Amino acid sequence: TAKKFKVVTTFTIIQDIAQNIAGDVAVVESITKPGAEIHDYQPTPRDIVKAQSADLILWNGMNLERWFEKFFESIKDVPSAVVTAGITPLPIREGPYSGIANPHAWMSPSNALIYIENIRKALVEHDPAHAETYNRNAQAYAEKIKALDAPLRERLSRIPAEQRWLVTSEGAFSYLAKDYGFKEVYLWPINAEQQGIPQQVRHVIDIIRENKIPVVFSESTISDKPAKQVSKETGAQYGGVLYVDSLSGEKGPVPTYISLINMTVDTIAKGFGQ
Ligand SMILES: [Zn+2]
Repeated sequence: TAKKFKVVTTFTIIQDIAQNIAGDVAVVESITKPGAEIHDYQPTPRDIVKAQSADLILWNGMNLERWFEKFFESIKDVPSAVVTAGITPLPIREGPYSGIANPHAWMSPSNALIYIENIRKALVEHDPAHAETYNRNAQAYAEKIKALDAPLRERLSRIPAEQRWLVTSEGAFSYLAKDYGFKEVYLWPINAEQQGIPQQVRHVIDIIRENKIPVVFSESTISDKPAKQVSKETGAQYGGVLYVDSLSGEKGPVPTYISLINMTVDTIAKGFGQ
C-alpha cells in the first residue's frame, strides 16, 4: 500500500458518496468547503493545485457547477467523470435557466443509486488495481441507500397528499418532490443572480395563503432572510434549514450524504407536524 489513489470532487455530497465507495484504498476531497455556495463558486489558484494533484476528478454536470469546465481546462493529464450519466433530468420551470436540467438529482435516493454506479465505474476504470474493493464497497453502500428509501417514503406519506406543498428558497428539491409526491413552490428556481427579489416573494406568498400551507424552508448555503420574510407575512411557520447543496462539517449535524437525506426529510416532516 504505497500512496492512496487521490480523488477530488467538486462539492461535498459527491465527496461523501465517493468516499464510501473508495473505502480505505482512496482518499476523496471536495474543492468546495462545507457551507459554501456551489453553483457560482469562484475557484482559486489553491483549488487548481488540489485538482492538479488528483488522480481522478468527479463532477455533477447537469448545469450544477457553472465554474467547472473553465476550471478543468487548467488541469493537465487528470481524468474526469460526470457522475449523473443515466439519470433522467427534470427541467427547470422558469427564469433565465428555464428548460435546462435541474442539477439537484442526488435528492432522490433512487437517483443516488445511479450516482453510486457511475462513481464505481470511474474508480474501476482509472484505478483498476483496486477494482474488487470498489465493487465490494459500492455494493454495500448501495444496499444502505436502497434501504433508506422505504422509511423516508413512509414518513412523508403521513402528510395528506393534498397538503404536500414543499415551499423552499432555491427550487433545489424537485427530484425529492417528484419521488414523494409534493407540489413544489420556491423563491428562486436555481441559485444565480436574483434570490428573493419582489415578484418572486409575492408569488410564493399568494400560493401559501391560497392553500394554507403551514411551513416554508431555507437551505444551508443561502440566506434565510427571504424565507423568514415569507413566514412573517403569512400563516406559515419558518421550518428551518434543509440541506441540499452541502454537508455540514464532519463535526456538525449533517456529516454524510445519508445524514443529509435523513435530516432534510425529518425537517420537512416536523414542519408538517410529523
Ligand atoms: Zn442548489
